[PDB]
Amino acid sequence: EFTQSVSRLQSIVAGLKNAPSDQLINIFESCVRNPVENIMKILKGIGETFCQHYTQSTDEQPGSHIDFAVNRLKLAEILYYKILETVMVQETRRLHGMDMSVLLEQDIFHRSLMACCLEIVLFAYSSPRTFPWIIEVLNLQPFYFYKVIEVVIRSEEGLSRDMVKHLNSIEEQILESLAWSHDSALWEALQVSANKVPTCEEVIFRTGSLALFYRKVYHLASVRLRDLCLKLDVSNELRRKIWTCFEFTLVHCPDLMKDRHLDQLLLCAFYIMAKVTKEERTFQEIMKSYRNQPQANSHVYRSVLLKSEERGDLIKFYNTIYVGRVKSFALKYDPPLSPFPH
Amino acid sequence: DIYCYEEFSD
Repeated sequence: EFTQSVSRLQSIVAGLKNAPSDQLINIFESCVRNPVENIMKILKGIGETFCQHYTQSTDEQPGSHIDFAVNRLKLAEILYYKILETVMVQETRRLHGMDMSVLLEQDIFHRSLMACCLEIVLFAYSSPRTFPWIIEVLNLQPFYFYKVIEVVIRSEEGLSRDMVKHLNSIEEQILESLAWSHDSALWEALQVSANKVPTCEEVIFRTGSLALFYRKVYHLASVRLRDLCLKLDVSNELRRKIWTCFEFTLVHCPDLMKDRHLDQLLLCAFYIMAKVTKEERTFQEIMKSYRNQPQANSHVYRSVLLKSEERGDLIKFYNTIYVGRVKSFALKYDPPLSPFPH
Repeated sequence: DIYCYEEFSD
């Protein structure tokens, strides 16, 4: 009588409270800095904002009743304390008897976890409020939030294959756009790296947040290129060159990505690199082939950012901005290559 | 000239 989604949730949070269990509480008291009130505060704050925004009718998302909000918050909290408790019990610092004051006082983890959870309720009630409404409403930087998604699938296995598929698809929304927003912290972190973009040998074959974002970004791109290379039936010897043009743009043109899509730069590298060898496929042969992937809409290649404002079309981008920023490297191939992961 | 003289339509 419930849906297979809302049904799993209520089995997930059976006879759990929306409060820490006596085993999460004891890991908290095992800390010099017991983190219970700062965690209890965040949860109050995220909630009061959740409810202030849920219940306000913007002319873009109509506003619903308070009665359901507190229902969608109580649940996201029960899951928080359950996934907090899993996460902390499995932490190899807990397992080697070490003092977890420093893990338990990273608020961006606490805030994105509660966020990730809130998305789970709303996805699983089929909510109007499509991602990324939740991170917007809560002022969360998608660059810092995406890192909780790989923690929550492995710290809650009672999650349907349609919950996970959801969590990986919003993780992919953050690696393809969203985190390359002008206001993202990816730019602050590339700055304190003297603007040094990590390459596919230093991340697939250095550590941190920049390396792990470009590790997941090089992974998503490589996957999307394999499945275009197959559908458009070109060499494994040229694909290994379209990847080195798609690395040149990320690495020696990383502004190109600002307020844009991963796919705009990947598709543009295909056409340019099929043409400077004698193995031509065309932007339509490519539009249609690409048109088939789960992340592929028309806006990506029919509404491309050109000026920062003039927007337009993927071909106008190749002619106005791309040809001029890449032709130098691309025409060296008529010159070392980069390694395709997997 | 590595330019696309194509004209996206539909």
